[PDB]
Amino acid sequence: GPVPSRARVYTDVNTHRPREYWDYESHVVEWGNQDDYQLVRKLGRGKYSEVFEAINITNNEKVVVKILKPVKKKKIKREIKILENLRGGPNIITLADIVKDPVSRTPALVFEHVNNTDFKQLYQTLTDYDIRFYMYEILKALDYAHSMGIMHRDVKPHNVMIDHEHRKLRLIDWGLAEFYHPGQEYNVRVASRYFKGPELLVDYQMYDYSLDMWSLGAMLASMIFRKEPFFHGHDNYDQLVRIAKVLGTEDLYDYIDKYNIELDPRFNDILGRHSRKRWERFVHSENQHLVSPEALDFLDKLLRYDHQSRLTAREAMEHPYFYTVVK
Repeated sequence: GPVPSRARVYTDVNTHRPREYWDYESHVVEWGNQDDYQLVRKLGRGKYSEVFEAINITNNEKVVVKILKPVKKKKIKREIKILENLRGGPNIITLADIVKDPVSRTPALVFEHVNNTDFKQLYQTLTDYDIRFYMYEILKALDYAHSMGIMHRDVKPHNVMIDHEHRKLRLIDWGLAEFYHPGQEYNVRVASRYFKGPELLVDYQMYDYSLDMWSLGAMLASMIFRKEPFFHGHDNYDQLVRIAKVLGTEDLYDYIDKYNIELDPRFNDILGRHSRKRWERFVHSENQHLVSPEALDFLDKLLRYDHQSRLTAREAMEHPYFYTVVK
């Protein structure tokens, strides 16, 4: 069977907590007043929820209301408990309220509002300095979450809200987040295709916070190389092949052999043999202003097959890429 794995940081944080911290099934939802909120505009529908722009008629503050769909069930209390555990943390979206929607009869999570610009438009305008700046902001959120025993599991541009006017960033949509418990086996069917770490793509269930560090690297690669998405697979299988065409097959085999993981045999006809590519291969006149030796080295240390070998969020924050960022 597979060789086990543990996080190399924040390994045992949940074990020292009161049971109530991580045993979200027992949580008792505090409810506020639904009549405080007036829906203004439907913004999106996700797999699990309908999102609205709303107004809190009390203090006239704009808010976001996510009306949760009767999904698997227990994810309601997981998301609520994680949001309450992380509330107040750096760059973590604030859960302002929980109300019972009278139409859906389901919980509606009320969040602080962030004035965001569609990442498809925004990323085209980020300067080198801005990429560094906002990456550092994301890292603050991830390190906080990880330090609190939580992995986000769905880091992607759509879940990073940026008010670019005010240089304000929030990491949102904690509905796939989980508590990290050493030795626990998790569902690999998390995250969006283009941001899934190799551990998910090879069906390795004993993963950890380092999953989010891969996702962050996939975001960074798309930003500095102006290639959206960077790893552009047609499905979850081709997704791995797209990674292997960059990182090479030999290191992929070393990774699965380390954990005594066997690839799905359907890779035999599609994976092929690929060398590791030098990152320079992706640099060209249109992205060159976003690339630097520091950016490439940082990226290289995030995008590793072996989840144990990737930089942690705190290690990332130490990297030379961020020396130019004022703090």
